[PDB]
Amino acid sequence: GAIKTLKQKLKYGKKMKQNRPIPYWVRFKTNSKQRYNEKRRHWRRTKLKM
Amino acid sequence: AGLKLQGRLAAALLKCGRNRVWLDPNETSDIAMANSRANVRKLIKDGFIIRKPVAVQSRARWRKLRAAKLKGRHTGPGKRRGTANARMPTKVLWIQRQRVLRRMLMRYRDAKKIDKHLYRELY
Amino acid sequence: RANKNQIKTAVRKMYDIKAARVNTLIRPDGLKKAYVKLMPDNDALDIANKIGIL
Amino acid sequence: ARRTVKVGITGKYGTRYGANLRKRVKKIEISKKAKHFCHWCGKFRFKRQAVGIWHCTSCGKTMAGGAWTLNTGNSTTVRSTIRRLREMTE
Amino acid sequence: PKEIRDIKQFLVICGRKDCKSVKIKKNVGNTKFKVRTKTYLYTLVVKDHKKSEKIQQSIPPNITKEVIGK
Amino acid sequence: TIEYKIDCSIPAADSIFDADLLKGFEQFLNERIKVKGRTGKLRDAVKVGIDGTSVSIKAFIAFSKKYLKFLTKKYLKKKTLRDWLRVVSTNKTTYELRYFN
RNA sequence: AAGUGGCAGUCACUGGUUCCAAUGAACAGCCUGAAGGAUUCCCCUUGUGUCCGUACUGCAUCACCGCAGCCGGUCUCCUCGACUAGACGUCGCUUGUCCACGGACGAAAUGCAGCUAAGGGAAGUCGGCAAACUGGCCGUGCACCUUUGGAAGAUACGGUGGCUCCAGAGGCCAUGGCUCGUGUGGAACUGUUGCUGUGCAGGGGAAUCUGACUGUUUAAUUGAAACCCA
RNA sequence: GGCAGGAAUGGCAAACAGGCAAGUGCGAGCAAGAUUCUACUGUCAUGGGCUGGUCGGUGGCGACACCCCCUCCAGGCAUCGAACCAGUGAAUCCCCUGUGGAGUUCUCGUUUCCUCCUGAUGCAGACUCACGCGGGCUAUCGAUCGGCAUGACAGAUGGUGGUGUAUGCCCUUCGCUCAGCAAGGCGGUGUGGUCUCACACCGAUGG
RNA sequence: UGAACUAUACCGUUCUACGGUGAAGCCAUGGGAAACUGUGGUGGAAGCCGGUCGCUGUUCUGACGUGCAAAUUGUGUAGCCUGAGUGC
Ligand SMILES: [Zn+2]
Repeated sequence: GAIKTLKQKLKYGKKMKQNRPIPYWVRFKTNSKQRYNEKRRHWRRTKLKM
Repeated sequence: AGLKLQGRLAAALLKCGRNRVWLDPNETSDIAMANSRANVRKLIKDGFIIRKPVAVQSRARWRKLRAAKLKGRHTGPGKRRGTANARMPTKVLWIQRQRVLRRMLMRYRDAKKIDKHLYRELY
Repeated sequence: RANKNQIKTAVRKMYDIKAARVNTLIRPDGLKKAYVKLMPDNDALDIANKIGIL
Repeated sequence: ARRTVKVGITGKYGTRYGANLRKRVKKIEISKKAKHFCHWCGKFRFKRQAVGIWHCTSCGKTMAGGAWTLNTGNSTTVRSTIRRLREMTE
Repeated sequence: PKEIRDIKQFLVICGRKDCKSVKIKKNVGNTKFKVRTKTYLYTLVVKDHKKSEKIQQSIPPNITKEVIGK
Repeated sequence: TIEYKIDCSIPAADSIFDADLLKGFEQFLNERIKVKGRTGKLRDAVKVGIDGTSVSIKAFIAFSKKYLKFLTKKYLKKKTLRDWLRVVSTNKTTYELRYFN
C-alpha cells in the first residue's frame, strides 16, 4: 500500500536500482567476465522479505 | 492495443466511459496519431470521437401499469406476495389515523365547537 | 536530507532567484526531487537558458 | 383483552427455563420494571437505573437500595432498629 | 466571500491599500462589484441600471476595474 | 394567443420542401393538432396559416412547441425528407428546417 | 419577500422508549466560574507551518497467501430501475467485460449434470437413500398433549388472472380548485378452469429411545445421546 | 543567589479510538499525481517589530442580552453500550408542466430517452410561538369547576405549578434567501481562420 | 524459535435485509354487590420462528479423488442468523 517507512522506501528503491541487466561492455573484459546477471529479481518470481 | 489510449482519454474528456465513446472507424489513422489529451480534444471537436447517447430504459410500461394499479387493476389476491402488514403496515395505518383524528379534534377544540371535557372524551 | 528551507537558500545562492515555494518528493529509487516555484517576477525559462536546461 | 393467564412479564421467556423458575423471575421482574414510591416527593417515580441504583424522574433523587425493589425488607427493619438504638443512646 | 451592505461600505473598502481590483459582473437581473481585498471578496449587488454606472465612476482610478460580462 | 413558426426557407431554396409539401404539411397539422386530447377540436383554438416559405401556428390556448417539433418530425418521416433535414430551435416560438453538417 | 412537488430505503440529527446479576475507556487539549493578587499609556525568506507516506494493485479468475497467472482464502466504504415483503430471486440504464485452449461431426458406448415417463406405487434397499409431492398471500378454521407460554403455518377447506365499475383514506390553497390509498373490500363481464401462470416458494401426521432448551465440538473420515448451560 | 510556591522518575505504544484548519472547476494543462499541481474562493495554529482618579461598562422582572495577565480551587466539554419507534434534512429515485437535443414513426403515441446543476466558506438575512423540524428555561396566571386537564405512534406531565397568554429567553439539526454564482457546469446551435485554438448565441435558476 | 494458521483473555473498533409472531405497560369498553373479569385495539419483548448477507458443514456416503484444491466442489441438500452472535 501507500503507507511506508522511509527506511523501507530507501530499501525498495535500492532493490529497484539493483534490478538491472549487466552492461553490454562487461563481457568483453579480457579475463572472461560475467555473461548475464545472475542476481536479478522479478516481482512475480521471488518476493523481498523486508 | 490500437486505440486504447485514445479511447481512455476520450472517456475522460467526455465524462462517460470508454463504452459510450465512439471512435470514427473511417478516421482510425488520425485517431491513432492523437498522443495527447489536447489532440483528443481536437478530435472530439472535429467529430471523429462522439459520446454515444445513453441507452434507453423507458418507463412508459411502468407508468401505464402504475396508472392501472392506482385504478385498482393488478392488485388482487393473486398478485400479493407479502402479508398485509408487510405491504401496508397496520402500525403506520394506526399512526396516521391517530394523527388525523387528533388534528381534527384539536381543530374543533380551538374553535368553539366542543368543550374541553368533550375533547378529552373523544381523544 | 535537504529541507525545503535548505533548498530555498541553496537555490537563491546558486542562482540568485527568490523561490516562491518548494515542494519535495523522494522519488522511488531514493533520490529527492524538488519543484521550486519562482516568484512571478522571476522567469524559470530565462533562468533555465542560463543554467543550461534550454 | 387479557393476553395471559399465569405467565405475566415472563411471556418473553416463552416455553423455556421451567415453570417454577419463570414464577420467581416474574415476581422479581414485575418489581424491577415497576415505578416505586418516592418517600421524598410523594410520587411513584423511582425507576431502577442499575442494580441497586434507583433514580426518581420527578424529584430527581438518586438512592441506593435493592436489586429488584427500591427498599428491601431488611433495609426497612434496619432503619427501625438503628433509629431505636439512637433514640435510647441519645 | 462577503456581501456589502451599501455603497458607502463599498467605497470605504475600495479606499484601502490592500484592495487591488474590482470585477464588474453585468447580469440581466442586477450588476455586482466584486472587490478583491485580501482574505475576502466583497460583492455589492445593485439592481439599478445607471446607479451601477455612477458606482463604476465612484470607483477610484487606482483600482483595476475588470469588466467580466459575457 | 401565442405565435409559432416552422421555417422552411432553407429547403425551399433547394426545392425539396418548397412548393406544396408545405401545404401538405399544413393539412397534416390541421388533421393532427390535438386540443384536450382530441383531433378536429382545433377550431377557435389553433389556426394554421402560411407566411410563404414558413408555416405559422397561432394558438389561442395553452399550446406547446415540442409538440410542433414532434409533428414536423412526423411529417418529415412520412415524406422521407428526415434522412436529410433536421428540426432545430433557432428562436423561441420558432423551429427551422436545416441540413446536416 | 426568505420550510414545504412526492414519497421508498440509506445516512445524519432530534425527541423519546426498551435491555442488562452486562451500565458500555483514558489522555492530551479546551472552556466557564469562585476567591484572591497585580495593573507604566500595520509591517516582517508573499513572518512560521519543518520531516516522512503519496505511482498502481488490493474479496485480486493475472499484481497478496496457497511452489503457479491455483474454481480456495483474504479488511472496510458507496451502492440505480421494474416485479416483489425484500439487500431473496429474475431481468434492465450507468460502469465494466466477452476472458477462461479451440474447431468440425447431431455428436457411439460409458460418464457427470437437467428433465420427463404409461400401469402399479417401496414390491427396490441395511434403511423411502435419491427424487418427487407441498409451497406465496387472503378468508374460514384447527385436535391430542401442555411447564398454560405453546403445540400451530397443526391437520384442513375455499379463493387468486384480465377488464369495466362501485365503495373506501387523507392533505393544501381558498365546501370549490388542486393534489389524492400501486393500501383494502364488493360486483358485472370475460377465458378450452386458470391465474403465488416465470425465478422463487413447508409435504404432512402418530409413537418409542435420548439430550431439557439455545450455545459448543474433533480445521482434513465421527456434529452426536458428547461438552457447556441454567 | 534570596524569598514564595511546587508528594508521587523518563519514555514507548493505535495510519480504525482522542486529536487546529479546504472546497469547486475532479480543471490551466497530465500519457501516467492530485482534498498535494493549477485558477479561483477560503480556513487554521503561532512568533516578533511598530503604534486627591483604575474590582471594564450597560440594558432586561426574569430566562438573559449587549458594547469597550497571574495563583489556587470547583465544575464542565472532549466522552463514549445496543436495539426499537416517531420526526426533520440530505443526496439518490420518481412524478407534473415547460425548454434544448436525440430515438421511434408501417399505424399509434402533445410519445420515449438525456439535460435543466450549485461546493467549502460569510462577525450575511427572515423565522425559531420551531405559525416547517423540539427540547430546555422565564414572567403572568393557580388548575380537580365537583365529568381533572395537556400532549404523544408509544411514552409522558401537572400546587415540587398544568392549561392559557407574552418583548417571551436559549441551544441545536436542518431547511429557506443572499454572497460564493454563473463568468462555472450541463444540453446544444454557430463563426473564424484552422493546426501543432479563441470567440458568439440559446436553453426551469419551475412545482 | 514460533500465537501471521489456530485457541483464549484484554484495549480500540465494525457488522447484523425482509417478514411471522405478539410479552409487559397502556386506551376504550361489557359484566359484577364487591373481589375480580369478558372484548377490540395499542405496544413491540424474546439467548422466539421463517429467511438474506454471512458463518458453519448434516446428507447425497453426489463431484473430484495423476483434482480447481496436500480438504476444494454442486444452477444441489442442510444448521444458525439480536445473540453464550461476528470480524478486524
Ligand atoms: Zn421523588
